[PDB]
Amino acid sequence: MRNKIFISHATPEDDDFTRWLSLKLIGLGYEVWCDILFLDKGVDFWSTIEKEIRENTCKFLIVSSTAGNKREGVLKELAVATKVKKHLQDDMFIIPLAIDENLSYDDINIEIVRLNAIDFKKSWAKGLQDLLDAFEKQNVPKKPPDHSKSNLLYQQIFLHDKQAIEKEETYDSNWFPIISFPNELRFHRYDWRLPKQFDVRTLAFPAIRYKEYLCTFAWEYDFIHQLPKTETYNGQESIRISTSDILSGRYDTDFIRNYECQRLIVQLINKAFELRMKDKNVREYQMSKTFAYWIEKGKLEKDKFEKIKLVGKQKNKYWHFGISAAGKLYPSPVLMVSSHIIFTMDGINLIKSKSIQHSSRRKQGKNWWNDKWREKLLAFIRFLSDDQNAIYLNVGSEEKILISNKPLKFFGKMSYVTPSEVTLEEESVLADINNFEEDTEDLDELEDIE
Amino acid sequence: MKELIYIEEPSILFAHGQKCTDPRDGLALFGPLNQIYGIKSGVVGTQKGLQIFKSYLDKIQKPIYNHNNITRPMFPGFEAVFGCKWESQNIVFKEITDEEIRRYLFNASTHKRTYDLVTLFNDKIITANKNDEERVDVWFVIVPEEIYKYCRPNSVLPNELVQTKSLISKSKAKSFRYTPTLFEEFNKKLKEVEKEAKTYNYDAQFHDQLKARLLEHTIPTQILRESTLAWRDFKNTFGAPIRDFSKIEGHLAWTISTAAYYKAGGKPWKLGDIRPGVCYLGLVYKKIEKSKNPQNACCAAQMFLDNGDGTVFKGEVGPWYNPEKGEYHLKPKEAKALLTQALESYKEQNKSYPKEVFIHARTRFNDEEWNAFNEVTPKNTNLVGVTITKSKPLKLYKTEGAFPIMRGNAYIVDEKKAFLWTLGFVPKLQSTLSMEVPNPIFIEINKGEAEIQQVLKDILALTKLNYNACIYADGEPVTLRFANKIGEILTASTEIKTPPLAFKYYI
Repeated sequence: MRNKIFISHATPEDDDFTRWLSLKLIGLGYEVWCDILFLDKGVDFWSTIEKEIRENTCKFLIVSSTAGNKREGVLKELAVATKVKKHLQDDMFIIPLAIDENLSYDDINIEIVRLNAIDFKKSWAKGLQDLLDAFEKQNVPKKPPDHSKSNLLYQQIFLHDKQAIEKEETYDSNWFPIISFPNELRFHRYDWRLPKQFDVRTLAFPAIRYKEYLCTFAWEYDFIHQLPKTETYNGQESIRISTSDILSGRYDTDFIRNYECQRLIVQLINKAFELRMKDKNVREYQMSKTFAYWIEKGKLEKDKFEKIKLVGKQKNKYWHFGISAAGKLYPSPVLMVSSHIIFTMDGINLIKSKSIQHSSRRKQGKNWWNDKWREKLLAFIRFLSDDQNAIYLNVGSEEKILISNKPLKFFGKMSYVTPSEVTLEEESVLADINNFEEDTEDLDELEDIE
Repeated sequence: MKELIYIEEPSILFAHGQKCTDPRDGLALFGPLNQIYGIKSGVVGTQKGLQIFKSYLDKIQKPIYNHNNITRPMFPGFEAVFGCKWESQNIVFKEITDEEIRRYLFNASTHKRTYDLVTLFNDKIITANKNDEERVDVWFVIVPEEIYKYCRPNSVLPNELVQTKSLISKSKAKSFRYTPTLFEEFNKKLKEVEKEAKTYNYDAQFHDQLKARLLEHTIPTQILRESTLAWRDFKNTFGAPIRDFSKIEGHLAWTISTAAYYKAGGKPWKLGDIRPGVCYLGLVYKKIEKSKNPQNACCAAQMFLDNGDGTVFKGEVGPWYNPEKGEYHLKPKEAKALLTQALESYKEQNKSYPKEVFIHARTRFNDEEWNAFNEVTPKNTNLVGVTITKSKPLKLYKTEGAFPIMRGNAYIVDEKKAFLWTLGFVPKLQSTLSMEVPNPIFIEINKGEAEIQQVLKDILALTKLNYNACIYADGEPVTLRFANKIGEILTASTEIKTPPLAFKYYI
């Protein structure tokens, strides 16, 4: 028994349409055959197509487009359908579907002109309704509507490679764990020995003023040079608090609460990072409330560290990769690092305007994808390392804080099939089109540059 | 290492009970959730605007193709997608001649120019809605490019195009409202000064001011620039288009069609996996810059159940902003009133009180506000307060390849704090929704007891309920995404007393 519906069309074009009508017809109970849904690329398809036209097809639909009227396969299928129509004496065996507004009725094959085509040009819904009316008037066999079948076919055929697949993925983070801490946190009771107007940020080692005390991991003698009044200070007057007890939450005394000690340790980590950055001779860029550190042009051989470029060019302006770090303790004692891009005119002198920096950063980062960000961050962090495994944040003459150069790695159990990066380039090109609705206030600074 | 859990992609329900992951695919294959008779479009604007609108409708009645059909699927046509007619014939048109626009467009004061133009448009819309026998489902405003360019808070008219000078300065106007007591028979000059000072009561944003002034009349509105619809006709000095939309024509048609269908009374889609008796509330805060007290702010709450069709409640205006912390908090009485209104609206709609209530906010809740919330929650209802913030950056970089981390991966710090990736690679689109490396949102359960994985799934699902733009997913849940827009619209005017509950008037 002939109960199938045949939709003939072009492969590269006439692809999106066939999909809509086919799914729509199958969802309405019609048994439909089209090479998009039932043909696996690589097999000799002509024998199967000829068999389905000759043996199982009741209505033959040909999509009449500009490329449909010239494609060789469409013409062969139409010839087979014409032979079958002559055999069956069914003058309505071939039902044309006109979808191209530029296809005149004289450009349609002379065999197809005599058949009343269904107007899909103006509206696809009206064409579908006309097709359904014609099918009802011709008693085309159909089953009760089951849209689940169309949904299942869509998911199986056009979403096979477009689903999350199970595969372990290792993700590098921007959290760099702290291997060790100094044994004790010390509160030196300097009182008068510390003038009330002394800026503790000028000390050679991190320190914080807390009441009449000085909170640091460093010893009393580490500040004799810069605070000569502390030469006569007794070491037994210091309140030494174990760091492990602070971090583990077991520290409970009336002198100071545990969260205050953790906050002081965070501030000391930040100060040690600032001093380490000043020790590495990296420039400073003042952000809203924190500092970003970037590398000056010509500091690194060919502006590259381990074959990774850190200083480059962007039109007439130069871009620098920079990091800004803040200490964290709660999830785990890590050193949080954020990535920044900082621009200069000649490689040394900063750009004073903030909106120029913002626009240039967005423009440069649009073309920087996962690999570029990860490689540049890792290269920067390995630039700061003192050995192969960790970077040392000096906090005292004998006390140091060790931070690994290997980020805290994360792993997940679900992955994706990696496509071509041309999609990434396309999204980059398309980002500005969407951003033209929110970036109409930064267009004056660009004219200010010229 | 630290383990990442995976949250499956939330499916959304469509017509005939079929579920899909992409709104475009579901709309194209099965259609919207509910069908409407049609869309009776009303247009206010220039004659060129009406011609552009009619051309755009005639264009979207027929399919529009994109270069890459995977990330941005084509538009099969309005009738083939939604099943309802959107004809360009029989359109209620209220013309705004170019002379009328030029009369008010060349005023030095941005506030006065915006107020005058918005008054023109709003008066036309109101008169048409009140005196015409033909009802209009959605009113479409075709704003000319000059109005969009010169009617924004930071827009300055060049000194060559200034024809009418400003009669009052910004500081002098800000120092008029609070010291009214004009107390006198005033020369016409002082009455014009008074009128301009009153225009200073409204924001300079054209779209937001028009929405705020049209809220009280329950008139849906869609605001479209002329170059959004006919971008080929708007060329710069070099001959190239000012805005090149040749690559998102299908996406633009999808967005405009979905917005128009939603505003006309139809619901396009809804969540496929629904938890019965669950109600999400989005606590929204916006500062009133026109207040005598700098701490004053306007508080709003938005209720969503399974679709994007939400309910908006406007709270009272009072000193909610805390300058020392940069956090907003309601006093007990106002919090109780807001939550009682939300719960009573839910009881009216669904005939029974919700089983679970989730309040999403951008700041932590204090004990006073939470006790106020609990005093009005029924004993059989679970109340949970969740804060979603983007300020805690945990950037993960995939070791191999240039593509970012897949959407849906989550990191659970503890029973109440977790990281969720609403941005990243999407297997269905075979591309990424965010540039550079996506920023996860930080999800924290401060108050109440609730399982963290269920909250993550609910937030990922709520990400799918943006009816203003037919995109696959947003960066934030719908309970918080429209916080800024709704706050700005509510605060654009100080004369809004009883705004409407329906969500379609705020976007």
